[PDB]
Amino acid sequence: AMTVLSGHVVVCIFGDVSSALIGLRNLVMPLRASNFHYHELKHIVFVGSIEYLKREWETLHNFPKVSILPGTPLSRADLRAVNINLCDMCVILSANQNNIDDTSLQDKECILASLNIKS
Amino acid sequence: TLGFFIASDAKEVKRAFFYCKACHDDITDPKRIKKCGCNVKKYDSTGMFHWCAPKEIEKVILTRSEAAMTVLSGHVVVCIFGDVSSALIGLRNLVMPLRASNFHYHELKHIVFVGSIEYLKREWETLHNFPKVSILPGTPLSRADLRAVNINLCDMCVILSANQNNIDDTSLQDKECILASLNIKS
Amino acid sequence: VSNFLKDFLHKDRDDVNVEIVFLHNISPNLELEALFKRHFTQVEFYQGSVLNPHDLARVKIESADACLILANKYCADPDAEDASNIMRVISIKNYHPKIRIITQMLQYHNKAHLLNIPS
Amino acid sequence: ELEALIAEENALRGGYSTPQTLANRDRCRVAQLALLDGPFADLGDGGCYGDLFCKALKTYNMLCFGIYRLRDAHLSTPSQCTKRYVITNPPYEFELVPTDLIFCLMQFDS
Repeated sequence: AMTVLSGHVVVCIFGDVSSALIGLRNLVMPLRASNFHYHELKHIVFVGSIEYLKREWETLHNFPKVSILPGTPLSRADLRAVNINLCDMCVILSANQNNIDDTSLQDKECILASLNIKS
Repeated sequence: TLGFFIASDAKEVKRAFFYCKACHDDITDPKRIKKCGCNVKKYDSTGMFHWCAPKEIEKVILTRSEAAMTVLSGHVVVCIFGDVSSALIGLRNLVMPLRASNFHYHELKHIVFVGSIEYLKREWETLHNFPKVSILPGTPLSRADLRAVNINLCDMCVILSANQNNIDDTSLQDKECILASLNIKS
Repeated sequence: VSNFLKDFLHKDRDDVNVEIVFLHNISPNLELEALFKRHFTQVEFYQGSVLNPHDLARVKIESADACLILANKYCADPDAEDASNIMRVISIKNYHPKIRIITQMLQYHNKAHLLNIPS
Repeated sequence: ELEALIAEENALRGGYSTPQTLANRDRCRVAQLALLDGPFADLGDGGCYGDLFCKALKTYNMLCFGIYRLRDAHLSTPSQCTKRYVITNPPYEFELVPTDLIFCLMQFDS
């Protein structure tokens, strides 16, 4: 809340300590592509469980402007902390696709997250 | 204005809508009524619940000797059959109506939770803003724990179970609670 | 069942005119079916639950000489098995308080629960 | 409004006392009252339920809506049982006994 974020990217992740890695580097490399100047780079804030993000971090620690808020995408306080009303993009991703058996119910978290942010 | 009534049949309720003082004051029989046209925070932000500053769970945990030293009378004893891996039951829904600010501070009933601390630590983050709540980390089935909290002097003992999903047979889901009841009565 | 029937229906046992009625919700397999067929003149089986008073009325528990409750000696939680058997005792005594009950208890500290039943 | 606040913060937030909140404190609460030594002690010895209802409502703005009655109260022989059962909304002519509890909604008094 103390730092001011504007024109940034907020990546909400529904991860877990025991869930399949999704390869977040494939999201961060195109956004650090050196076609952009350093002042044109967009700050990336990952909102999600730190148990999952520590497991991802060994491929993301060589990129300049990346921060972690260890919380939940479904909590409004965390979203207000990262100034989600000023971001350039909010990306909602889920990692627990293998756990859910019914196919149509695999999207319940992400959909709910979207409906939260819009309200 | 809508009004809520308790009555045996819905036919008598319409008399509340068809009543008029002109031609029904003299009528004694209700069945004869007709439709004739004649500095310190003590409450929460909304001020409807008792509130206290957040406290760590270490300051509310009592040992058996510590519970025996303090005198509890007219309190509520909540026995819980919880576990470290079991569904949360939402104990705040039990504590908010008992801290409803209709009551004065001296009229509030002390609440003592008897059960596993591994389960109760997972509930405590929604219960730590209420004034008089304590934990005895033991078992509802042990008589020593029940004697430590003076169960013969409480206003109410509430027996709850949380392991309903684990048991497959439906009728055997109540074996703990029932046994607990039969223990306390003996 | 094999051990109990081997001792109960012994050939050297004096002539006793006592039939055996088994009550169990799980249907017997081929071996139990063969064993019940070998003693078809003394042993009957019925599918039902002790906790259901209709099934207790079916086996005529109000005129039975005794009820014998066997325990699962090979279970993950002995306390759960003991509590289930104690609840069976409670059900039978609630239906008919005067019937004689012989039950098997796995752990020693659990049989004190039987003293909490006034019947 | 409290639902929305709890949804936003996922917690209960304290606050300072203001006249509006203290006015919001005034409600009615569920209670049971005994007839052994209360102001209705004389009326509870064989009186009717309707007189109790009218007197409580007129004097203390108290709404009686049921009787918690000792189970062995209609028996001639004495009993040691302390169990009570619920009688919801008894008629005007219902007879009271001194060993009765009254369900009521009581106002807040500072």
